[PDB]
Amino acid sequence: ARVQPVIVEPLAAGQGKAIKAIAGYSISKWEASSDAITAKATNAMSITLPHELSSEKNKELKVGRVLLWLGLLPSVAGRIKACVAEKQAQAEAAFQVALAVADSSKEVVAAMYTDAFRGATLGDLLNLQIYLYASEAVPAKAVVVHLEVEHVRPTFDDFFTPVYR
Amino acid sequence: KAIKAIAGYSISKWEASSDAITAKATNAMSITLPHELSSEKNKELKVGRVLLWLGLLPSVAGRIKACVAEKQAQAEAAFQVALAVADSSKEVVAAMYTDAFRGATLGDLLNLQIYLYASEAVPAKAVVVHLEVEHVRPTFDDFFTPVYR
Amino acid sequence: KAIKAIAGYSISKWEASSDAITAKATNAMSITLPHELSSEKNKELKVGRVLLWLGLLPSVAGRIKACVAEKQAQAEAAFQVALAVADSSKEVVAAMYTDAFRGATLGDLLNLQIYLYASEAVPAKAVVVHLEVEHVRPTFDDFFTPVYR
Amino acid sequence: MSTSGTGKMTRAQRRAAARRNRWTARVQPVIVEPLAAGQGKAIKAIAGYSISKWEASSDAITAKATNAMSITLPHELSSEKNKELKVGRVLLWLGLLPSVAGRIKACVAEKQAQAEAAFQVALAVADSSKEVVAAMYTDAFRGATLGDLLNLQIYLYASEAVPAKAVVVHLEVEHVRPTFDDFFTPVYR
Amino acid sequence: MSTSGTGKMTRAQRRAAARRNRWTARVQPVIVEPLAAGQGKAIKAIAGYSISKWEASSDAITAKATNAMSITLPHELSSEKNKELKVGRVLLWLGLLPSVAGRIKACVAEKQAQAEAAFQVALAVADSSKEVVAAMYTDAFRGATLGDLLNLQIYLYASEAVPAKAVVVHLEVEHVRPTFDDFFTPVYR
Ligand SMILES: [Mg+2]
Ligand SMILES: [Mg+2]
Ligand SMILES: [Mg+2]
Repeated sequence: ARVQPVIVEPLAAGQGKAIKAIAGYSISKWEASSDAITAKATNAMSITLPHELSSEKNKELKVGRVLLWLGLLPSVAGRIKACVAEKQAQAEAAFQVALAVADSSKEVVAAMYTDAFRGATLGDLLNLQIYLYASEAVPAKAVVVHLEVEHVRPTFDDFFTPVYR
Repeated sequence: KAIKAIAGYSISKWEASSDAITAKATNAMSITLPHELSSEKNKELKVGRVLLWLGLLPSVAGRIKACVAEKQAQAEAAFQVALAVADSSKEVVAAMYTDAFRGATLGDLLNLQIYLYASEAVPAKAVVVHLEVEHVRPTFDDFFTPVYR
Repeated sequence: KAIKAIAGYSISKWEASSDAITAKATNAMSITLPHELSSEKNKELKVGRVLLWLGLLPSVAGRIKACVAEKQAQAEAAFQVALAVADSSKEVVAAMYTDAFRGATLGDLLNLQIYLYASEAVPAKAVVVHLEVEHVRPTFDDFFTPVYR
Repeated sequence: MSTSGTGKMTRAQRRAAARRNRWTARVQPVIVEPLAAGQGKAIKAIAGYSISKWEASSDAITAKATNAMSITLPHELSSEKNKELKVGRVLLWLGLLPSVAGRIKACVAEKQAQAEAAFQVALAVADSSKEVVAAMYTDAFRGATLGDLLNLQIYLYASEAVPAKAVVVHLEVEHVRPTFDDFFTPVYR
Repeated sequence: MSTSGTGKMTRAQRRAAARRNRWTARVQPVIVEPLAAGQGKAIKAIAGYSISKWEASSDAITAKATNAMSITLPHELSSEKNKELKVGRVLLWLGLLPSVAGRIKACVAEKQAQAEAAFQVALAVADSSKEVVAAMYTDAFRGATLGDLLNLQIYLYASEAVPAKAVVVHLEVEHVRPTFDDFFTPVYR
């Protein structure tokens, strides 16, 4: 097996890494803006689900792959880790058991919850939480977390509603 | 007895809370476009037929109306050029702007307010209004974002 | 000139008697679901398009309306987000929730009341309201129960 | 002619004869994709093999000391019929609090006489300093009374003394799938 | 026999029968070549698409603050006929002085209300700490009034306050090629 004279090509921020979505399963995302966090402590917000898909019609949907990355000001105070688990009794307890976790010391500050939630009611999420810890204390809105999720298309974008009932 | 959208066309809707108003007078409000589509990218998308209707408290004043037209210099005059209008006196409290805007920059509308008149003065968040708008679905719709940022 | 249901879809209807109410105010009522389908079994069934209409004494107060939405925090505000509404002033005293709920746990609705407003205060059992709802027909429908209990 | 050897007007060209020169084989370029958290890989178990996992809460560890804990299984597989069951490759990893004091490691070997000595001999070792906080006991323990394991503790060391329940640790273990999973129970008892 | 299994005199040999053992697939060796400055890659534009580039000199930036600058195009493409032109994938990178105070980053998003907020949302981000001081807005802005862009500033942050013209920044942008490039002008005016 003769060696392969290869060459790692340089990757520049935001390059490649295209992430195809699955069939029928449409992906929709958004974000919750951080609330001030103390030093080393870890807050948690119930799922900031968007009203767009609050209808019991679509709220009673299912999911699959679910991303989670974050945007922090350039003036990022040290480092922070983030994740999500089942309405964790103990706050920090979440980090002791999530499949993924975005970190600020990682080239790619994001977490991929690969199938770990596959087949769960779109509503089933609100009884979930997002946990974020910080090295040194810090303000709110100081960071934004991006819940990037995929699931399915319902029966509405499809059309408008009742002209004359 | 239902309704349908178009080919490769999404119908993005949402509402905007009313700001209290005076009686007989008619206010206006530039469009509270949804961030998700505020990207010059899709902000420069094509629209289709679109409609506006309005949910309002039951306990509400005299029958009033509302429409939408180009950034109208005269708030009241916007109702003389309005293509369709959501009347309260009518059994249909909504207006259908079919082919009226069919084919326009999703960011066009911005330079175009919405007009509302009232018989009796009335409170804020006293009534909402929804905008079911046809527009071509964009790209990302079905695929994640590069983790590499 | 009639109407039709859907494939393998049943339309279960029934009414709920009104509890007297005050004028201008609007009450609410979680859903009086039919026992026959209160079984978590079918209680976790799929719904279709659904409508509400209302029979009421002839001799009744000022024209009033009514709708239905998620367990609304604000009784009155439920009418701003209502998908369709049964108005008395209209020639059609009913609301069509076509594809509005199409596809939802038959037990979902439970966590979702119904709203009614009135011009003049009014008696109890003073008016009923029927709910014609599309939902997939379940199983047992056509076969007895094991005598062996 | 060769590369973009398309110009205008005439222009001859000649080379030279020798014993070649360039390398024998030729190049291939690539692009290492940037992977995010959890994208990794949770290799599927094998034939008729189940992967039973579960965690055990930590014990207040001290300065540079290292504790141990006879690991015990859950009631299900705690059947004499299943106790004498066989195991496959198995791994341990650990979830812990974000705010961590120093870096630390952990492994597993036969009910060690010396607790620290474990780290001098275990096949793999879940290191915190490493990107992969886990150890793979592939074939390391393949084949063994699904009870054998009991007598055989797990070892954990810490640079900075630390609290209990300060961290858990999961054990994804390959073992032959039982039979309960399927069929119900004899109505006639 | 197998590897160098060529010796002298007799010497029998036997093995054993079981369920194999070694991994299923086999190995491949490689050699990452060391690349120098600029060897990288300047991917060519696409079909009927031009890549117009140019830079903008910096503004005296402060402590940890981050400025912004409505970016404007050059007179050529500044035609109403070309203004309503479409764009493709586009990137920004930056050339700066060698003697640099601290490390810093920069991006671009719709005329942000909050200047710092930009970094919480942009698709890519030219980071100094990174080996690649640039961001790729592939399809990120594909399709858009070659004027739209105007209303949409660019953001830059610095760890250590700093002078103006302290650094430039180029913007290689894909956009449909115009028609001027070719034909001359109507002699008859
Ligand atoms: Mg009339
Ligand atoms: Mg034995
Ligand atoms: Mg334009």
